[PDB]
Amino acid sequence: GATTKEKNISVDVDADASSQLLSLLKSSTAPSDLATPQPSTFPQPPVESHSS
Amino acid sequence: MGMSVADFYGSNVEVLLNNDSKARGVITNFDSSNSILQLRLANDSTKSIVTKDIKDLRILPKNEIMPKNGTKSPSTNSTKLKSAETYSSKNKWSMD
Repeated sequence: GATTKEKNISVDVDADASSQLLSLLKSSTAPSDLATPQPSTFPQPPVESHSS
Repeated sequence: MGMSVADFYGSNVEVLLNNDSKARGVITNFDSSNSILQLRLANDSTKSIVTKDIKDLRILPKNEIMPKNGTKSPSTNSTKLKSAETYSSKNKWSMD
């Protein structure tokens, strides 16, 4: 029906993603780098795949 | 999840530097050892800048960056150079 904004579409461009690019240049960030030390594993395979 | 800069190579983005100056262009490269970013701007000019002078980064909207409009613009409808002997107005088919 009618909406508050005339433009809606879908596309894909979150404002939070822009921070990830500046975050990478600023520091490694990684999964955890602020809370207390905890048992965790960071596997780094030579090749990554989205489908298998 | 998380991606590297290689996915954002060729991306048009704007960057504010430590000196409060702004500059936007389409990325062409980034070197890990020195962190050095080449930007190819749409005015046919290349510019190499070292990322360490970046104070902040942002991706610009696709197309219509300078001009402001409120239309979907499904087709570019551009005819720069290359001209033929046929003329088209609005749409080839109407009420079809």
